Parts: sequence; structure tokens; C-alpha cells
Amino acid sequence: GGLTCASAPQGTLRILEGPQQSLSGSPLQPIPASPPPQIPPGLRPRFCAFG
Amino acid sequence: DLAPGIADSLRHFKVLREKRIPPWMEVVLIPMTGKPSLYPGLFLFTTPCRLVRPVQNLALGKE
Repeated sequence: GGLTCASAPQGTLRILEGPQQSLSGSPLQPIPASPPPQIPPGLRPRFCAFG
Repeated sequence: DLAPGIADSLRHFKVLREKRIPPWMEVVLIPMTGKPSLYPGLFLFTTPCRLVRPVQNLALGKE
């Protein structure tokens, strides 16, 4: 009436919960790159010679 | 063969602030080859004195 060893298991199942990968879009930056410093339009000379 | 996917899943949790993974856990996975490289294994640090720095996470754009 006691507990005895039974037949060895024939296989093992290991369960884990996993989600999946999306598409590669690689959206690097809101406003991207190093935007260049640049000329103010027209500007004009702010200096003249004497005479 | 589950270490890479686990590291990527844990990195996605910290970036999107899911689960309770601190926004600053370091999921490290030092791969193992046959070469005398650094000892292999998946570490996960969350202690209060490490240095961290921001980087734009591509493929998610989530800093």
C-alpha cells in the first residue's frame, strides 16, 4: 500500500512564454544628423570706410 | 539557445517600462565560444551605484 518507483519518464517538456520580433525600421532620430550652421539671408555689410 | 532571446526580451521590457524591470537594469550576455574570452553567462545588475548613460535605442527609438 506504499508508494513505489514507476517507469522512467520517456520525455521532458519545458514551457516558457515568449513574444516575437517586429520589422526593422531603425528610426534613428526625431530631427536627425548634425544639422549644419548656415548663412542668414542677405545679411548686408554693417560697416563702411571713411570718405 | 534561449539566452539571446531572453536578453533581447529583457532589454525590450526595460526600454518600454513593462513588467517591473527597472528602467536601468543592465542585461549583459557575455557569449561563450571555445576561445579564452571573459567567463560566459547572463548577468543582470540593478544595484544603486553603477554608471549609466542614455543612447537612442534603434528598432524602438525609445532612449
